[PDB]
Amino acid sequence: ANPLYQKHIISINDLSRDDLNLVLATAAKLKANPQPELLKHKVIASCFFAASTRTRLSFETSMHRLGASVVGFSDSANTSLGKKGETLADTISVISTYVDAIVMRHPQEGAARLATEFSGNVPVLNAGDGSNQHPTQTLLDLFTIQETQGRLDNLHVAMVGDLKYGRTVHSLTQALAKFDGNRFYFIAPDALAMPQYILDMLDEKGIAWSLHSSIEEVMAEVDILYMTRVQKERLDPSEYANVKAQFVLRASDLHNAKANMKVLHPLPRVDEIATDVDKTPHAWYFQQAGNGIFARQALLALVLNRDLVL
Amino acid sequence: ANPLYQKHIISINDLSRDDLNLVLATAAKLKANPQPELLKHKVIASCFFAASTRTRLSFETSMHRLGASVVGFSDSANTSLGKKGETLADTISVISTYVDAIVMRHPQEGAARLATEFSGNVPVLNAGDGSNQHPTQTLLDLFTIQETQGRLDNLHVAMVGDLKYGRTVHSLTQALAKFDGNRFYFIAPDALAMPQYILDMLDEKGIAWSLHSSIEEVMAEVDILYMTRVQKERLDPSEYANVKAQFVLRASDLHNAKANMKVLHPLPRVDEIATDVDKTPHAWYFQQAGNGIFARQALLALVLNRDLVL
Amino acid sequence: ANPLYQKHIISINDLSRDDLNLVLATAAKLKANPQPELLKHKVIASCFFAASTRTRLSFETSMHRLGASVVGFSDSANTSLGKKGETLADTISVISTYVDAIVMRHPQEGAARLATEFSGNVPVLNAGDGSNQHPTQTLLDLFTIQETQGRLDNLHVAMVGDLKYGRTVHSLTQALAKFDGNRFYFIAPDALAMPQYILDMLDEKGIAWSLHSSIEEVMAEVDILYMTRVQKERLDPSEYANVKAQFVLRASDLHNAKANMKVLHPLPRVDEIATDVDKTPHAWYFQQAGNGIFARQALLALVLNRDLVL
Amino acid sequence: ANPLYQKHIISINDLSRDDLNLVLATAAKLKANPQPELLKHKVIASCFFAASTRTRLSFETSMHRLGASVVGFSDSANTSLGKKGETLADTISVISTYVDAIVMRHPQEGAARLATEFSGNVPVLNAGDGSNQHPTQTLLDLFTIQETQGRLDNLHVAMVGDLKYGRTVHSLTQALAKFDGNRFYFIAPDALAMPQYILDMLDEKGIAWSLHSSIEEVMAEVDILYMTRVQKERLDPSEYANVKAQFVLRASDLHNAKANMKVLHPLPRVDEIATDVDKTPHAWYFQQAGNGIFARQALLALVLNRDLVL
Amino acid sequence: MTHDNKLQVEAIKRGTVIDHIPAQIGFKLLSLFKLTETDQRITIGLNLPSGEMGRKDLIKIENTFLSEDQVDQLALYAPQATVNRIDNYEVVGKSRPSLPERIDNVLVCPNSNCISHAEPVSSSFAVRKRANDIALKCKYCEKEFSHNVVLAN
Amino acid sequence: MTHDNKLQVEAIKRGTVIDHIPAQIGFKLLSLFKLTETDQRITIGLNLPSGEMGRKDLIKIENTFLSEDQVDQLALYAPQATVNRIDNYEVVGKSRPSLPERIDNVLVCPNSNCISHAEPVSSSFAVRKRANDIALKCKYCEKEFSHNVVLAN
Ligand SMILES: Nc1ccn([C@@H]2O[C@H](COP(=O)(O)OP(=O)(O)OP(=O)(O)O)[C@@H](O)[C@H]2O)c(=O)n1
Ligand SMILES: Nc1ccn([C@@H]2O[C@H](COP(=O)(O)OP(=O)(O)OP(=O)(O)O)[C@@H](O)[C@H]2O)c(=O)n1
Ligand SMILES: [Zn+2]
Repeated sequence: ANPLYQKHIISINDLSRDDLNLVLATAAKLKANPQPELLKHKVIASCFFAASTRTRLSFETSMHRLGASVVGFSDSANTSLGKKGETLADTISVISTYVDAIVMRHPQEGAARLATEFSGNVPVLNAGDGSNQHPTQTLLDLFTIQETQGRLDNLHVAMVGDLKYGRTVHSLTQALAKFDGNRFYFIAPDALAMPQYILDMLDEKGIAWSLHSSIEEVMAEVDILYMTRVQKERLDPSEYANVKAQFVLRASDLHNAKANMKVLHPLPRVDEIATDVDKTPHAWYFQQAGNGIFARQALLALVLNRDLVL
Repeated sequence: ANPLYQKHIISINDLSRDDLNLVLATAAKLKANPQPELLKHKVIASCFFAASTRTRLSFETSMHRLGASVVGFSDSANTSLGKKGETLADTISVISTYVDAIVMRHPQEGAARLATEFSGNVPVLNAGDGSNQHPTQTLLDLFTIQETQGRLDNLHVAMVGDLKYGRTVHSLTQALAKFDGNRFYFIAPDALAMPQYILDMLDEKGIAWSLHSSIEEVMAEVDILYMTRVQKERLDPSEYANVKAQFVLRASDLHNAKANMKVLHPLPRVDEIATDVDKTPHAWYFQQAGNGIFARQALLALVLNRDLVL
Repeated sequence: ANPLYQKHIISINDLSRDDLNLVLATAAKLKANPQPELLKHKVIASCFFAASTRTRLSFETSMHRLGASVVGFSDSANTSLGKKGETLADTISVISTYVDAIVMRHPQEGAARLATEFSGNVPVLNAGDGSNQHPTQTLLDLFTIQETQGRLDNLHVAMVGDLKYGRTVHSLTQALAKFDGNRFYFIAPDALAMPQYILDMLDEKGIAWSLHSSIEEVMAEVDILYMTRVQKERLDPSEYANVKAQFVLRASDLHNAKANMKVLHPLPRVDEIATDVDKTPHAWYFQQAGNGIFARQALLALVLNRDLVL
Repeated sequence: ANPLYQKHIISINDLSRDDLNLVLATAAKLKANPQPELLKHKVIASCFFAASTRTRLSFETSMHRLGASVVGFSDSANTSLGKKGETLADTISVISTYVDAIVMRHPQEGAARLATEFSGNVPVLNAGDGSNQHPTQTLLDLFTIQETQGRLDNLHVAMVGDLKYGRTVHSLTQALAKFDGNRFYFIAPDALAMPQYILDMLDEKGIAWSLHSSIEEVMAEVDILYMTRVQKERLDPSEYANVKAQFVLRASDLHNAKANMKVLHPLPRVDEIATDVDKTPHAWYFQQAGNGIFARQALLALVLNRDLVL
Repeated sequence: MTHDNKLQVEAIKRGTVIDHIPAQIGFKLLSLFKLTETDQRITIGLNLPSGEMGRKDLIKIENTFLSEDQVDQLALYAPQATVNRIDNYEVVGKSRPSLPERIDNVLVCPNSNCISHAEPVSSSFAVRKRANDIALKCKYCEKEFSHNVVLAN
Repeated sequence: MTHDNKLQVEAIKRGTVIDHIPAQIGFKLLSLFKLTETDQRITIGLNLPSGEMGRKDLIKIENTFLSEDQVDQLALYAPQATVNRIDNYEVVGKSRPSLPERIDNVLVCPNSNCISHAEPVSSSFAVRKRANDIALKCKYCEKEFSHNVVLAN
């Protein structure tokens, strides 16, 4: 069997370099030679206990691109007093009796891990468990970096924006720390700094990082420029606009950018990347979104399919 | 043709012993030898005018397990003033022009019966019409009793909890009254008693029943122990807790339970069955849930498929 | 000096037949010889954490009629002291430094009583605490009863509707069980019978009581007919419509009633009292409401004035 | 003649140490020798376009205590002058032809000040304008501080919690920086430190200040301990629970505090002050609340009376 | 009947000895009435060979005496128990738990709509024996329950 | 100093003796590790003196032995307790708690949005030491706290 067969994908920290490479090689293969009846007669639950339509739409499209039926629910709705209802444990045990795998997004951290304690032999894929993990976001990110850059080690990766609450930068950095010779540049405002605990991880594995007050400092050196939505609710509307201007990317800031440089952004963008940046070849955030279709088919294929004959 | 072909499944009272056995034999057959392209090119509407995700998720999974496409809606939403909208009659007539069968849950009793007056030759399956019927719940229940017990007659069936508003116990008892030699034990609180009209039915067919103040009285005698959610809103939070303790099932109450004894529970459970009861072999409520996948495929297959060659 | 001066009013059981008569007397005095500047310069708070428009207005008018000013709020759907985060204790701790008295309604039982431990000098009056007490309603009812029948002793009092959940009928029974020679007739649906503890307490006092299928049954034996709205939500709309033929009252039922007999209702009424009753001499539910002003002024006066000069 | 007669109260910075003391003095006079008919025949409006139950009641009681009548509203979730279509300008333009003074709370900063340009003769008082001013809160705090410590000069004042977003602590600091010899201790999470501009302003005055990890640290150097609720929504529930061990206060922390020291809190409190503090002689947050009545009467009197005779 | 089969035996000179606790009730009383929160010396015997037949718990608290009302608190979990007020190594007084007036903070109101749950109040139940049925009435919501019901916390 | 002649603490044939429990932890261990949930003879002395090394607690559990894990499970409360197994009135072995790898069923994650605050799950924490404290990573939360904070109160 493949190593991922019948496994639960809950956190990025539970995946090894190898596991990572395997998923990515596969995604590559499926992107080039599709397999639209691979997951024929399989039924997968799409349980969005917490709404997230881009994530969902992406997952479900992958499901159908591989031949699987989908059933599920996007939820937000009349659960406000669903606490006087049954447990998540009981919800999983019922569903695990119907479907062949479970994709789920949920408001509380640890939710997907608990799920796996009750799904029996049904594999659980985390599409998001509160402020904790989002492993398939990180995997479409790596895939995109590797497909545009050519490797995952020896990169100059600049991470920009809200680095404190930005769950996918934390995740991506943790993933990239598994490869070699990478160099990190953090360009956040001081209130939204890369948490200590990440810096400590890096220092321990002896990985080079640096703080810059601006992009332009490091623009000429970076390969991958990873932007993040500054949540404004996370701020004071005053404090926001006082520094906003400092960490907004406009087309004209790339003039000195290396030819290979890619601008990534996980999620919905606003004022952090100006529209003019879109007309340039460094802009790769929509492409990055279409790549989640192959990062996600790779997962589904590997977990549900004992042996893959790509 | 099979006898169920092109029929509307609205109430349990419209089904005969035979009809019941046929559905159950089929469910058995499909459970053992699946037919995933049986309902190929058929389209079925999943009209949940009233939300019920477990019921829906179950139905839809069955649809896809048999090869059918699904379209539909779970509803709750902006119908609060949908009364200044069209009738249910008109909604059915439009939909009956698109789809090959109609599964529907609805807030008002009689809703599914009215539907059948306007669906033309499109069969209508009731997934719930207010406080009236839920025939596929009763059918997965029988299936589970028969598959674990070995028969549907000569059983000691104990029904516990809220017996007054518990629509599926009323339905199950009505179904079981069609078989022979069954013995009923009702263990409800006096405010939530088995309604008179049911007792009268039983007395008339000369079927043995008994009221017990507790489980332990009859534990050694029962084959099937059917529990029901006590709705607390149905009570006074005081009155609730005053008797709650009397009709809550804990693992340690089964010590004297027969080897064949199964604990069933239709729906979401809370405090009525303790979690420790789950680790025992009498616990069969999750199993009972997975059996609705075969009770429901049996229906769909029989109604839409003139001749079944299992 | 007055026995109720600066006393809290929470529960009817904390009042004596003496305290009761005291209130009713003052009430009668204030009804005849108004004191519109009795409570000048005092500030009362009207804390409806649960809204009750009928009760609220009664009180505030009572308040204004004696010349007090009023501060307060209505309906705490998410008001920061009830439902955000603040304790009730702290709310009262705070408002008790602002006002001379507090009137509160609250969704939890015992809430007024709790208040009492945080209100220091400041008397608190209960305008309802969940399903528990509603002293002002009862004082309203007694006053009326005695104003129309001339005594609170030796009455043939019939109570109808929901005697199981009618928090008003329970209290009324308690209060009237403090006088001698009253005889009760309890007409109600079995699903709604008078609680046992009430029946018990009646019997350890030796008060004649009995239960009755319907109102025609005792129509000519009764001085007071006290109707309560039947909560239909409290039962099955089929179940409900079956019984309500024996519990609505119409003028035609009245053909045989005593001339002294009066029909009371705490209001609001839905269809338990037909409108044709409204024009008979027996109809006394809007006058009953009217007497809520005097019953309430009497209380406010007693509590905030060391002695009455009327 | 009084310096504040028919003046607007919007921001603390528009008040002098002179105007401040004036208010505190009158406040102290009114606390001792009440004038319950001072503002007779005047009509004040209480325009809570943002609801704040604690503040609202304070004011209205203050209003009634001086004998004014009150008109107003609370919580403009979609009230036609705030949020439908009407400008605030036009609202004030209109209400300024009805009343003798206006008290308003509003979700936008600068809203009270705008009003001021449309209110003509009619003074407007700020009861909060977004994150900006809350003069009445501060006057409440000073008055208390000075009533318990006997001076507003040379104090060892510690402030705790959210000094970054605590609009109250900022204002309190400004106000107290108008007296001489005060020394501040700022205990707070780094994510919430006292803004720089405040620190700056302190320094261009030469007021001794410093920052502190925790309250035990300075416990015995302080006259006043001013706690502010930490907004947990303002941070990660993991992140939040990590720091809050160093910022809640318990009576045990108090073992070493000065006898003069008092704990203040603008309220509402959640778990930053344990209830066991409530019974120590230092606990002064409910009294603080109580003094809001006098601070507020003082202001209303000053603004609407040409001169005080007390 | 000081556990004396051998030697080195448990005694004490001054304090309280609460004997004849039903087996397994012993711990609960240490929990519930918080008897260990003391710098004093305590000795405890769980599952001890009861006076005649069976096991019983026992607790000895040095130079600590308790009130008739304390003693009485215990009547709901160890009514048979006996409290001993020994001084100078001698048992000068023997009290037995008799049904109290009220039971403050130890009981939980079975009513979930009672205000007591959400708030910084101490619980209080009024105690009333219904001929072996003993009914507890909650001070706030004023509902009344059988002690069997309220003793599920 | 488990020497103390004077009418106290006796020896046992078999079982386990947990000595040198710092004071006010003895009850914490009783509580947390559900040790009274047994019908074997249990002797607890609380606030006995460790000679002069403060006041220690002490727990004797007849006919009962533990595992290295169960002993390691005590390393957080009583990192300096000693566990003496006994067979036939003599101490055939001693042990100290060694701080474990993971920690199941007794802690509580500080994080209020951790799903292990609703559901039928026992908590598990990975344990790892730092300069001046121990970090605990929640199984579900996946978040990590100083043991001092996870020791919420
Ligand atoms: N200075 C003392 C005296 C007595 N004991 C304890 O005190 C309890 C009561 O002993 P005592 O009442 O004098 O004789 P008992 O025969 O046990 O009384 P009973 O009917 O209660 O058995 C005994 O369990 C004994 O262990 C003690 O520890 N310290
Ligand atoms: N059958 C036995 C064996 C031992 N002990 C207890 O088990 C422990 C044995 O430790 P010990 O050998 O006596 O050394 P101690 O002198 O206190 O020194 P240490 O403090 O190092 O553990 C003592 O607490 C003793 O009370 C007992 O009561 N019954
Ligand atoms: Zn209660």
